[PDB]
Amino acid sequence: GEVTYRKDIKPIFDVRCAGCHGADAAPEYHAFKAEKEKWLAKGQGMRMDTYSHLIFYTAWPDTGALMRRLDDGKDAKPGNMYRHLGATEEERQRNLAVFKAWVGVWNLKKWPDITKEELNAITVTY
Ligand code: HEM
Ligand SMILES: C[As](C)(=O)[O-]
Ligand SMILES: [Zn+2]
Ligand SMILES: [Zn+2]
Ligand SMILES: [Zn+2]
Repeated sequence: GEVTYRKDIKPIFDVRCAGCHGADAAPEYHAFKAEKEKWLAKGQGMRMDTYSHLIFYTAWPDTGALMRRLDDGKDAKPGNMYRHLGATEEERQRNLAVFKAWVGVWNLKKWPDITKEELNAITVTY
């Protein structure tokens, strides 16, 4: 039943996200932030193509980022990565629904403003 990285997220990510967040992307977040021009010039972001690399953007250290960037916006600006979830709105919604199940709670808050109880709700099953 339960939605997991191996069964449900990685198949989507490998198609829709790894083009700019895999082998050609910055090896880590701060690697990107320190030399953005290098990566941006190739249309690349930072590595998210492994489970440990992706959960970085959920509870800690970059808490809420995956939730913020994939948000469909229901002030209604979607996050700037939502478009990558599919070629039609129906596809985007279906795939967004898989990420919300995986993450647990769709918490958009940033690290300094989040509570331990809220952190507990981020499950992110492998
Ligand atoms: C559904 C697939 C994708 C997911 C889940 C995803 C996720 C993310 C997240 C969470 C961030 C923000 C990292 C941070 O906190 O700073 C990000 C940034 C970025 N993404 Fe993606 N992304 C996806 C697809 C793509 C694609 C296909 C491209 C290129 C065509 C791309 C290019 C970038 C770039 C250049 C950044 C860094 C600049 C920025 O913050 O906008 N992403 N992505
Ligand atoms: C959130 As920090 C310590 O990388 O500025
Ligand atoms: Zn940092
Ligand atoms: Zn971030
Ligand atoms: Zn795309």
